[PDB]
Amino acid sequence: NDCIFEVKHEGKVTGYACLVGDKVMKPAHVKGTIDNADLAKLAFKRSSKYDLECAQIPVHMKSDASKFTHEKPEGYYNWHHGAVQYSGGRFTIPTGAGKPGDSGRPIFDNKGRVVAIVLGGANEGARTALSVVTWNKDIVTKITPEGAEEW
Amino acid sequence: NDCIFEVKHEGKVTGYACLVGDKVMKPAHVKGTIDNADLAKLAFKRSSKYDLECAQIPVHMKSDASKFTHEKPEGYYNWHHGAVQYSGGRFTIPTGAGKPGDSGRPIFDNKGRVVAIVLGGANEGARTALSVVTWNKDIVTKITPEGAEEW
Amino acid sequence: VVVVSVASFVLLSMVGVAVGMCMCARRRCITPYELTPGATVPFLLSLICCI
Repeated sequence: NDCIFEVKHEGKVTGYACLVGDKVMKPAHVKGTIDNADLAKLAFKRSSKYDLECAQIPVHMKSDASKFTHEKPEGYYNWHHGAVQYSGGRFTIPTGAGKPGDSGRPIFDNKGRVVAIVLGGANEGARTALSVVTWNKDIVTKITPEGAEEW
Repeated sequence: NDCIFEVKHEGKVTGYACLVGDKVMKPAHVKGTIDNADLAKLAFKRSSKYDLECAQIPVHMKSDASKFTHEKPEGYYNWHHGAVQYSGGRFTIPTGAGKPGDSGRPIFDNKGRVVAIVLGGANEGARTALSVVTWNKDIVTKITPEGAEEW
Repeated sequence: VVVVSVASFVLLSMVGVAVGMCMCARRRCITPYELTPGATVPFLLSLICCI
């Protein structure tokens, strides 16, 4: 809920960054800066392979970090724009359920733990597959449908 | 209401900009920038002869703009701080109706159309004449009462 | 050398001035049309001036 901080460019929100575990995670493809001054001044590292940009969370903001898990059982997960279905290794939401500008939003499990960060997706019939950033054990991996658009 | 934007310098509003027809209008005597980043980054043409800066409205993202007319019949017109009397070809308001910092505010007719932009005024007894920007077919003109001060 | 170099400079300066005043004249003549909401530049004016 309070994981999210806004990323703005020319006064507009172009995506989100949020505090997960011990580090700040944001989409690397999103242009803009973080609204929060304490996070905005952080040095960030980037990986074009994962479209992921991150920095360490300041100690005084440690309590605002969300819980996270690497576990991904088949079932339903929650996020800001309704629910997201996970099966077959793929995260899926109803077509049109998400929009451009929603990148950086976390997906939560039923215990409120962050599972993945949404970067984009593609509309295939009544459902849209998501492009997400998730962790398996000790590394970050990127899951993307054959078709995808950046949000 | 409608399509009026603030112009800020330092920590204060110094005047207003507005969308009239197909063009963005701002008083050239007002320091500071437009609050809306979409307009702030827009290049303007300045003419010191009319105390006026203009730029084309980015109608591709902001097509909403006030309607305008060249007709200026004797009678009453409206603006944000009250009503303005048009008499003898001159715009007149109560002396306490206007003030420094109100420059850039449009004058509307009873059809909701813009006829003029307020730049300043001069005190004549209990009433003050306004220094305004007006236009007729294909030409913009500036009408300034003697002793009028910029607002 | 002095006369040719100076005369060339002066002649080029005069041309630069002639051009400079032409663009100033165009800016002054056209601005009032671009400064006016809803205004359309007359064909003749848009024909002779680059706008």
